Amino acid sequence: LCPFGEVFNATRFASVYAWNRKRISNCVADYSVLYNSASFSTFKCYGVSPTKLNDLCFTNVYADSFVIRGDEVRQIAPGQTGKIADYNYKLPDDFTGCVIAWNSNNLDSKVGGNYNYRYRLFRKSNLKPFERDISTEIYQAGSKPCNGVEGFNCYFPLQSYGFQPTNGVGYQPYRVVVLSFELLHAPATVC
Amino acid sequence: AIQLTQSPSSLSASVGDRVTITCRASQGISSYLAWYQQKPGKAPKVLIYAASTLQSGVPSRFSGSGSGTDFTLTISSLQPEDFATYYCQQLKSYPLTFGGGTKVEITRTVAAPSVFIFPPSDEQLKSGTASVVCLLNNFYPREAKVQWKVDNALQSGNSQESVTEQDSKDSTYSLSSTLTLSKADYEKHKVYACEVTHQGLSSPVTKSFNRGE
Amino acid sequence: QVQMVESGGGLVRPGGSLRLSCAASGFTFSDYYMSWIRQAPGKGLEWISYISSSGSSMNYADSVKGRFTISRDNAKNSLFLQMNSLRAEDTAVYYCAREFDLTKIIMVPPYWGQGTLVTVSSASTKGPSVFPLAPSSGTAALGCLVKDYFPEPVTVSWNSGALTSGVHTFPAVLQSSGLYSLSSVVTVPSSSLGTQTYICNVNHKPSNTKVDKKVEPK
Repeated sequence: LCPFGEVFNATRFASVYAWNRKRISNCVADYSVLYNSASFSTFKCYGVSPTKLNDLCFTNVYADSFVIRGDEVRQIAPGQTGKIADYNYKLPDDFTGCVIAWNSNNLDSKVGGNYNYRYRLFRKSNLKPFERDISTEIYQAGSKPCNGVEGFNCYFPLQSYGFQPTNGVGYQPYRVVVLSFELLHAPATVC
Repeated sequence: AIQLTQSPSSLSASVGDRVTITCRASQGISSYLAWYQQKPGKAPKVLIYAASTLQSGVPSRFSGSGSGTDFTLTISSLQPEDFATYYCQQLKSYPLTFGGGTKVEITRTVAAPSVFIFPPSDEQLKSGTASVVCLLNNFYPREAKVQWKVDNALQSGNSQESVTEQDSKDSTYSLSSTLTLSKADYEKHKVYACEVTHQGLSSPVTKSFNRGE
Repeated sequence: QVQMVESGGGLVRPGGSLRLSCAASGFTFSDYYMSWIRQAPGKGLEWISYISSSGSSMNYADSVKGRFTISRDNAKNSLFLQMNSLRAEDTAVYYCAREFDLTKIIMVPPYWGQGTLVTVSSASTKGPSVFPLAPSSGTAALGCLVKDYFPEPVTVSWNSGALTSGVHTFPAVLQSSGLYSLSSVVTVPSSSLGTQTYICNVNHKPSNTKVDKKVEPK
């Protein structure tokens, strides 16, 4: 007996550049009758077959969770480009597993805007697959420095989300869950 | 935390001179500087941003100058409407700061005052208080003194005074010469006068009306 | 067509609270680092606070830190201020400015809305009384008079706006009665003394007293 259907059933995720991650082992899950609650706007696969794992065992099963905007849905894919895929959370080219999301505008779009969830609009370079630069450094867009102040070409790196409910779907808050794996060379833990 | 050396604080110019404003700065802000003109009470407006570039539709006479910490604003040929108070703004760090404010004038020839005289209105009188009012308009310079000669017994200490800002049109002022009295003290008298003494009034001249036309 | 609109000034008792509003359009609002400014009557202008493009970061000037509240609505193009536990010195004319565009990196000429008067006092509010001044004489001239309103402001306008030539708006000559009297008056071609009609356009909005008066002689 193992409790998988937990975090998406939970209420408030982390902002996308602050993506919460769970390592799961010593477990056993239902990958189908939870999928067959297929009210997820988006679901498609890059590692293994869709829901044919229910008798398959793993070393590591991973589940990062965050909230993006609706347009920002497209990004959570091996080989993607943009302030979400480059600066916030990169999926590798060798990605093993899949992703689910659903419209949380119902839940996580506060009337003045969920000014809580945020993303890193700005990084010097681009983060590696599975990287989380939760840095507040006042990004130097311009040559003259910031020293820790906001100002011209000296901007706060993380832009807020401001999920007003009226938004186009592009900006309704989609609650996202990734399923990586590092099943190799350890006990048979997750089936 | 970048403070601005608005230089100078006040000035006055003969019409169509070249004038120049320094704005030294407590930091090195690079070219992060805009220059604004504020007609009396209205909102400010940009005239130079990026410390050198002209705003759209502005005339060319305004010349943006500076880099580092010393900054200069040049006017080519000063104009009678350019009467304003002026502010440069630092734009580098978000503690957002200005210069103390260069109040700026026009030096026009001495104009002659224009003086009409008006009664208390019938609306005015019937309220319970009656007010007499004397006119100053389109004159230069603004310095002058007025006198209320009621019954020829002059009234000291019932006079409220406002002055217009210098005409942005043609650099000439105007002043409010209010009288304040109750209806009875308005009716006690019969002769009501108002006397004007300006520099360009080669001799002083006077307007008047008698309570009861 | 760059546009900004302050609205929400007037009287507020000190220790009570007020709220300002800056409606915008003409540019793309959600791009710009927004900010407010206030000027003590006649005195130097003072930046008071800002807000990020995304609302992700803001900060108040020290004279108001905490007591007031920046806020922007990205989808209705509006910046706000909530002003609380007010003070007789918080009294100023409160501008808003459009400054920093992440859509570029280059200098944006900041745009300032026309401003708005906040006056914090507990001596409460009085409608004005409007009084004409009928012309007498070589080329004539006439104007109006307003008296006994509180607080500022009241509005210059003439002949339903059709007049801006020679309109001499007077500063509000405050009274012993602790109120404001003042007037705007205009030089008037003595020839049009029959062919035209002249009406002046007050607006004391804080007392909601908004009235028009005829000026004709005798």
